[PDB]
Amino acid sequence: LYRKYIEYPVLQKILIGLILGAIVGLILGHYGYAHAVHTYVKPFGDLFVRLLKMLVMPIVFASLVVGAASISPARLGRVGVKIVVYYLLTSAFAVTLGIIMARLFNPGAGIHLAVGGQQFQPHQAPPLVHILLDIVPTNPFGALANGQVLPTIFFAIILGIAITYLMNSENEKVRKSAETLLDAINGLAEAMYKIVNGVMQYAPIGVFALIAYVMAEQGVHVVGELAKVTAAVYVGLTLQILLVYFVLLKIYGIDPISFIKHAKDAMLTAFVTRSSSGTLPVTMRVAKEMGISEGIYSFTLPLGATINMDGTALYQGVCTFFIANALGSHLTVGQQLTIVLTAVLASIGTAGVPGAGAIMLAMVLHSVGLPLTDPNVAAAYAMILGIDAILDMGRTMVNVTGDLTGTAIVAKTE
Repeated sequence: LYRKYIEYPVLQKILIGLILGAIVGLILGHYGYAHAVHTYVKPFGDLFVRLLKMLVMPIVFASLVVGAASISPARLGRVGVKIVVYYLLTSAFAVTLGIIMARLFNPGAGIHLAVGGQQFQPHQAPPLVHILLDIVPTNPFGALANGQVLPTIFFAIILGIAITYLMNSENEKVRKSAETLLDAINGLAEAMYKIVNGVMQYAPIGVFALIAYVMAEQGVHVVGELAKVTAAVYVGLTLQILLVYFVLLKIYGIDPISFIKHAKDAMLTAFVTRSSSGTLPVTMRVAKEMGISEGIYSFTLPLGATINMDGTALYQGVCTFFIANALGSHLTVGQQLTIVLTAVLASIGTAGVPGAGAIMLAMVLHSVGLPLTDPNVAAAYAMILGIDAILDMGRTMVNVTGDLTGTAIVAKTE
């Protein structure tokens, strides 16, 4: 009965769906019915993911415009600098943890692989100059038309600042025009939040299908060295959330366990969707219910979804460690690690692409000098691809958790 289903708490529904989907997907993958899953159960998950993508651009644009108009530029710049510093600190912690856990688990140590089979088109990290320029869109409508949250963020910020400057003008009609535009945008944002509530009510079905498909496809592949890689990555995410995020929340006076009861929706939606940008409407909704101001979270969360290096730090460290050992070259000489990190940071250019995990890894390996055309690199990269989605699940989870933690910290500071 529909009324009973809706009346049942969403959090309980989400957990039940996630667990049941995990179990069913694992069973079907073990018994070899993965194709049946990918054919009949997978589409339901994509519907939820597609709904979240649909809400991504409108909600981000409207909420950021409203928040920028609501707060002065001086506060917005301070918030941006603070959240950038927070992301740098958390990224340092995340790379430390990634190195530590990769060394602890020693994945792919001396396990030879067969050359041949699947071979991939190499990938190269976008040039830094191009990425910086793309922050300014040549066409704001085009940026809204096709993804590109980052230039949308810039246009939203400048439009909000212009609107708030206009509202302080001396021409009555100009004030009326600015107020009407801001009210229309605010109405759009609130409508997006209501649609987020509806999509969240639908989510239990979507989360179930997503996790079921992911499990059936790849959880059977989590065995041997790959199992070590997955364990290292997930232990890294847990240590991040427990040492960096929780300690930061406590040091800034935000209770973590109470913060989890709020971030649960964002964390699990990020987990299943495997895309921080895609799950943004839920994360922004969570920040709103947290009481965080519009001008702060509406800027930090969309920004973090593209520059949060916490998840990609652990993923890249652990995987690149696995690739090295798999090739047999235990040595990744010194500054080559710094090259990896710098190329990773430039990998924000692939934000929102479905293959976030593998693509970034391909770019990082190419930057190191291990292009995927190398047959030995091809086998290890294919191995990682065998569990890409499972790793990306947790990567997105930690990324969104860190985005919410930084947003909460900045909101408390301001």
